[PDB]
Amino acid sequence: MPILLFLIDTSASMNQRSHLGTTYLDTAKGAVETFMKLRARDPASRGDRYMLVTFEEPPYAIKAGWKENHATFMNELKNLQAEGLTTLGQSLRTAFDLLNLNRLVTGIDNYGQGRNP
Amino acid sequence: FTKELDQWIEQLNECKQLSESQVKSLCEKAKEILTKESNVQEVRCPVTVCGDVHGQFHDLMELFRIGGKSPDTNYLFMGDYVNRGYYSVETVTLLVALKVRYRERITILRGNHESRQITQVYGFYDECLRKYGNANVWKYFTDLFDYLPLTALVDGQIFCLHGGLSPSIDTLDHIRALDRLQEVPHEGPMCDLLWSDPDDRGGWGISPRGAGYTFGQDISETFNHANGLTLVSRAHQLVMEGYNWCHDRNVVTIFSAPNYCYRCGNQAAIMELDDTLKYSFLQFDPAPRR
Amino acid sequence: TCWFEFLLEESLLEKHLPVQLIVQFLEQASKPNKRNRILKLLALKVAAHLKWDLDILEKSLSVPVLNMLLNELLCISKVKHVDMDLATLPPTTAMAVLLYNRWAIRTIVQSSFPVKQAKPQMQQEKELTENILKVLKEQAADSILVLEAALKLNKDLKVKTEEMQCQVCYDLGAAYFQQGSTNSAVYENAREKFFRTKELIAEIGSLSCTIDEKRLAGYCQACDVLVPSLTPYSQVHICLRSGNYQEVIQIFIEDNLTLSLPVQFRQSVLRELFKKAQQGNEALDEICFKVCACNTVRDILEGRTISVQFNQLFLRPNKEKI
Amino acid sequence: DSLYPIAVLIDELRNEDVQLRLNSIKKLSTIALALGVERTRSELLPFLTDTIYDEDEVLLALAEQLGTFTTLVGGPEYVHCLLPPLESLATVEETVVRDKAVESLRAISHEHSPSDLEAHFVPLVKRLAGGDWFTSRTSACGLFSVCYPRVSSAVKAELRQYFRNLCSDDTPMVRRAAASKLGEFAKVLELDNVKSEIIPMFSNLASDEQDSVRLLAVEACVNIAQLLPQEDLEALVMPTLRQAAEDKSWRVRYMVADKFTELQKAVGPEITKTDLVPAFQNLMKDCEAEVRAAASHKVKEFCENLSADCRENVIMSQILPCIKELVSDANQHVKSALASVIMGLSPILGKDNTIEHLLPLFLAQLKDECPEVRLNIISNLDCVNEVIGIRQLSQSLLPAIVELAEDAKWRVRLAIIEYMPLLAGQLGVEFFDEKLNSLCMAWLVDHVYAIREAATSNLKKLVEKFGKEWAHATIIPKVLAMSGDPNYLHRMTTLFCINVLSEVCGQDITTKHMLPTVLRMAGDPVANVRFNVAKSLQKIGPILDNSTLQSEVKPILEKLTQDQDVDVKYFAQEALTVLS
Amino acid sequence: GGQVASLLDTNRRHIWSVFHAGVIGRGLKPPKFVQSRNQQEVIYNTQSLLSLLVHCCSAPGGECWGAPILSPEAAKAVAVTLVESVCPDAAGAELAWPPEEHARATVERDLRIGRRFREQPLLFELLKLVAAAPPALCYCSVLLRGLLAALLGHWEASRHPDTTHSPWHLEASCTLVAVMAEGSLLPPALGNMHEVFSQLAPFEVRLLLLSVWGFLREHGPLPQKFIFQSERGRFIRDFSREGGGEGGPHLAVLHSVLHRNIDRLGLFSGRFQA
Amino acid sequence: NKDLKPQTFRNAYDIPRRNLLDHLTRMRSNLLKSQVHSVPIAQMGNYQEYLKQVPSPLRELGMMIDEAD
Ligand SMILES: [Mn+2]
Ligand SMILES: [Mn+2]
Repeated sequence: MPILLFLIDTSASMNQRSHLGTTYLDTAKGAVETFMKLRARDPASRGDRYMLVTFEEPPYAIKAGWKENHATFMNELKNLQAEGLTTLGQSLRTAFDLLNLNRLVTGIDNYGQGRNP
Repeated sequence: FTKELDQWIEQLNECKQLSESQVKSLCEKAKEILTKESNVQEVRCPVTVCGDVHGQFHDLMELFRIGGKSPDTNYLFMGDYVNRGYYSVETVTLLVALKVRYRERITILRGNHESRQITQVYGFYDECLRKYGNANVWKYFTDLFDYLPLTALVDGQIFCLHGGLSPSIDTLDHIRALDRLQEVPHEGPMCDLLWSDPDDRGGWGISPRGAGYTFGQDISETFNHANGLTLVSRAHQLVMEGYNWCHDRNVVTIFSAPNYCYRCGNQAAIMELDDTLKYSFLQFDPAPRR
Repeated sequence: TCWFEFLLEESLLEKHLPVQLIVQFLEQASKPNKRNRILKLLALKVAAHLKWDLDILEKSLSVPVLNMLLNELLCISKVKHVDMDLATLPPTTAMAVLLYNRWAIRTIVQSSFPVKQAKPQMQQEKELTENILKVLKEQAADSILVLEAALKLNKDLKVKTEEMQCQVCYDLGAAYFQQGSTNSAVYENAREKFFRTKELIAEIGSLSCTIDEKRLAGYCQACDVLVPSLTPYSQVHICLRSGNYQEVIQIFIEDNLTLSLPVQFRQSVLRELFKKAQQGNEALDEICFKVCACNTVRDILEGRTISVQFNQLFLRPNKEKI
Repeated sequence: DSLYPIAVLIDELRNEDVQLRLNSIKKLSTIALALGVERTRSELLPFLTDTIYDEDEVLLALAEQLGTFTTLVGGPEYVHCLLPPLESLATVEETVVRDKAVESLRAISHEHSPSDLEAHFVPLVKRLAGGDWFTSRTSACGLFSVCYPRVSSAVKAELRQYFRNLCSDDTPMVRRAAASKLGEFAKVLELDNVKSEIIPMFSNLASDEQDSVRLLAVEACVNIAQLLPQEDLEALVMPTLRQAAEDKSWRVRYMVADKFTELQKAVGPEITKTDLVPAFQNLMKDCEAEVRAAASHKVKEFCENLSADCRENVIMSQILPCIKELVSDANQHVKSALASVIMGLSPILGKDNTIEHLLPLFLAQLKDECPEVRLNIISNLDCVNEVIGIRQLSQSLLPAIVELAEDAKWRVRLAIIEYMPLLAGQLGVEFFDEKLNSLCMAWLVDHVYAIREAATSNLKKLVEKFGKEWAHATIIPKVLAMSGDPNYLHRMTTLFCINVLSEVCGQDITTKHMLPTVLRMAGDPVANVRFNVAKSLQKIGPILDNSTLQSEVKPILEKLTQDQDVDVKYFAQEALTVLS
Repeated sequence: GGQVASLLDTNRRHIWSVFHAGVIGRGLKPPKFVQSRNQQEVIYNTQSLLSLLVHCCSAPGGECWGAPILSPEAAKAVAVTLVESVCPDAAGAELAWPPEEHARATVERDLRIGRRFREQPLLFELLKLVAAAPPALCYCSVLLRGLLAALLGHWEASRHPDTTHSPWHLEASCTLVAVMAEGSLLPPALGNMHEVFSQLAPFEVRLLLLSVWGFLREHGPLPQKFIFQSERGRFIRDFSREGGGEGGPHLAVLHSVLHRNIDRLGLFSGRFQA
Repeated sequence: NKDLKPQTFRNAYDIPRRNLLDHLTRMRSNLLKSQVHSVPIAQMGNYQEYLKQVPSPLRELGMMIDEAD
């Protein structure tokens, strides 16, 4: 049951083209698609759940969190617009906070009681 | 030296295939006619645009009864006259004969199934083999498919092509500069031109198919604005309703095959551009069969 | 019928309204032996039915197929051809060796030519063609010497010696012409050979072997231009070779009157004259100005733009220039 | 090895690609022609008897080639030598291969002489019947029919016994094959022998637990419903008939209903009435749509062949409530099946019975959601209009007809279109003019081309029927209005209208109305319009006056000949040649 | 010579149904653009402009005899501003030519350059003005490369047997080769191939232009290769010192093309002598 | 107004002057007794849902994707 968070850059610098003729955001979407295709080769891949975070404002940064099916992830991934700043730090903090959202409530981090691998 | 061609057209309307020598002469005439056509074939405004047929011959006759009989009605077929049907040979022969007889009154564009590999796999080759006991007719037809124009251009506004756009293509001059007389490659300009689809997407994307790209609304908007095109007619994808506008009325997918393998149950439709580009879609259901 | 059908019935040879049969037999034999011998004999018989029209076989049949056919003919009929010689032999072996060497040099010349690009088993055929062409290039000198020696001899299903000599010397001239791109003496030899070919054709005055008349005329014109040992174009070329430039001007004025020479040729000779003037003799300034003025006047008459060279040559103008 | 042509050549061809093997199969005749006939049989046929591993494609062609040996094998004395290799191929597991095998076997058996046929094929028939492989018995099933009308009595009886033993086989494929081939077998057998041998165990076969075997048993049953004498036919068929009709398996009941008409026609009127009136009503009252649709299709043929004395009574008593309940069925397909021939009963029932019972059913059908239903019901208005009279239909179905004329499906619209000549013939000019004339004009502007050409032909019919000055007062102004349309297809509808009308519109009317209209259309920018004008002038050429013909048509056709478009050139030249 | 009431009438046209579902885009296209001017006036306007340019470029003074020399600095300025105007000078702007793989990878810029050359005939005149001064044409390497790539694409795509069915492309290929020869970017042997372009089939002329591309790959239009001949104050390209200046493989290709069509090209064989 | 879905029939302010008469005729004819075909691309050729919605018929007796399996 792993988690795969794709922190796709949506800064306007991702509109740069390459010799492919597509923008960097297009190649990022294709990279996620091909990562899914390669991952699906393994039998264990049926248990993963994907997450999507972008370089937007906090109320809109997360667009595929928990309780989001695969179809919603794909639909959100297709309709990504590279139009923000390269606010890497704030978005990375949002991603880490999203991942650590459920840790305390389920008490997986045994604070003051040793670390359990 | 044309009464035999009208006799062939009359014969084909009854779904009776021609002999090998007749097909050879027809392919020769068509090659001598198609070579004088640019990759972007200019088409006068009054024309009935029709999507895929895929060898569903009785449905092609249904389409003719809907839109009228050529040469009284101008037509424009955007590829896929073969495969996924039990009467591919009759359909393609009738279309090529109409092209030879009435070259001004009908335009046939290359599809993504107009390829040697696709015909070998998807059963046009098998149909030719059964109906003629050899591969000679299949060879003659697949040689002809290299000469079919990639796209069309109705009145300088409507851009008709089988597939979608390409990341490396952003001008009609680029399409005009292509060397169409070859097999459909596994990549590059014309492969994407024949295999790409639109999508509710931003930017480009790898197609679910094995070739081409998926282009979003912004792509079609930029292409249309750059090339002075109002609409990009397309026919590569199935449509249950028969036709379907896309990308804020920048792209319309037209499917002219009622059913697709005689099992999908989809409706069909054909666009009818009049003398002033006042469009109109005429949907129809599959014709009754025995 | 087909390859197996014709094996047992011996009546389709004179009835069918041939190259298809030859390639079918060759392909059937190519599959990895009484049947092989029978197929080869049938192939040779049908090949002889066309009277060994080597152009038809060369263009229709492939290179390895015809190579195998000629090798099989050599094996059945006879057996370092240069050491062999012995023209006083049966006519069958003589014509077989002559045809093989003719095919060798013609294939060399044809492989030298360019072919339209291969836009799309074919790989194996291409590899076989490459290997055969390489080995043919290896022993080209032996083959051409054998053909020349055979052509020299005049001591002849035998055919007229005149037609055989005309065809073999035409092929010799073509081989030298291809060879002569990097040697002018070979071009002189080719010119002599083509003049001999033309003399033989004139002498016999035949109309039944097959020689491309247009190609022969082109070869004769090319040899005359390269090694003359008439028309204003050739006159300008000869004068440029020698240096009688005033005659070039007078021909150019006549050309302005008649509008005969290509515009491209005149611009090219103007360019090379300008190159020589900018490199060497100072007296070439006036000759360059004069030919440039001729070219400018022709361009004006034809309705084309005035050259930049004329414009710079009419800075600081003089009485004589105007 | 290589010296000998046949074996080595065919083996190497087999080693080649499969299409080359197919080419070799057609080549089999040539090797037979080249080699001696005795060489051909004695050498090749043992090789053809075994070592076959090409089940996919070449076997059907091989069987066909073996069936073509008219004289290549030499004659019947060698056709029986040709028999064993077909037997070897008859055991092929692929079904179509066996089908072509038994086809070739039947052909050569016909080619055989009588004594040769018995003495050679009968051991083969026993061997295939007695073979360990069920495939051999399924192949053997076909051959039992061909030997019978030429072989002697004792071998006839032995053949019948062997077929009867074959039907007892445990594997259901063998019984299926026997049942399928039972029809022709019983057809050629003698009636007393048919009864005594087949009918007990044929009824046993009909009672078999395998549903497919029961379907094919029903096929055999309807096949053999005409050879027995009447009383024995009753005693031997009716228990089996009702058993099959009320069978549990829905497929069996569907097959019983599908083949009902010929079963009915073959076993007499009164017997069918008495012992099938409950079963037939049961078939239409079943719980599955397939058998109900089949029965609904067969209703009209079932009714029309009954004895006329009590036909109306049995119809009105049994069938009519069932049809009434059937019209309201949820499944649309059964309604479409019923709608095809529901109104065929109207001549049989009578005027008053149709008006009372059948008219509300017709009105319900016309207002049904399923377009297939609407297509089927409209397709036979001729008979009901003929037997009911124009007055009752006009009072009753005319608004429904008009509502149907506005339907989405163009096929429905053209179905409505075809009856305008029929309605016109039986109705006055004034009422049609004030009710349907504008409706007729409405079809001319329809999107679908089929509708427009149908309306054009109907306009021809109306003008030849309702006179000429009436068309000038009603039809011609709308056509002229259509001539000014911007869309070109409406102008082409106008030109087709000119074509059809001008033949029966009278010379003076045709010229003085159409010719100013047709001539102005010649300057249209669309090339389609120009070449259609040329074609129209060619067609309506001989029918108009000659001075006007020359003076008007000739200059504009001369103009069109030099027009740039190729089609306009060709059609103008053709028109000039036609006019001469 | 360069290139380049509604509602009321609608009610008049309008039986009581729309029939057509709508108008595709903004209705009918316009009556298209037209142009017309006397070609004599175009020629002499171009002559006036080119005479002014030659006056501005030629160095002052002096002596009583000798035609003036076009200044390579002024012609370099004209070259670089031409490059800026026509194309964006965006990528692959180094003077060294790349492989033909790059020619297939930048077809859009090449087509833009080709269309600019086709619409504006004045560009070729300015090109040969630049080519009059030897070193300056090297700085138009991007322009020449793009135009040559466009012509190669056209000749590959062409299907006619004769090369005269494409009039502008034939003329452009001839002019392009002649201009490259004028600027000493090609040897005299390669420089004469435009004389024979009018006779060949499309694939042969494509092969010759590809040979030109290969030669420019091998040697290149590098201004450092031009040696300043102080004897007359002019730069001169020495191909004999360059090594393989005659272009061995390229002359082999040209000889093969000539030999194939020797019937029509016999007289032109002397133009390609050493 | 992105994703506005202008109710042209319902509101008269959404009719451009460019095509006022044609839409007037269409809404008039629609109003008497006598947005679609803009489905998303994903739901454009999903034949499974369309067939499931439609009534069932009579019971039954190189590149990778090219649609309809
Ligand atoms: Mn397609
Ligand atoms: Mn398709």
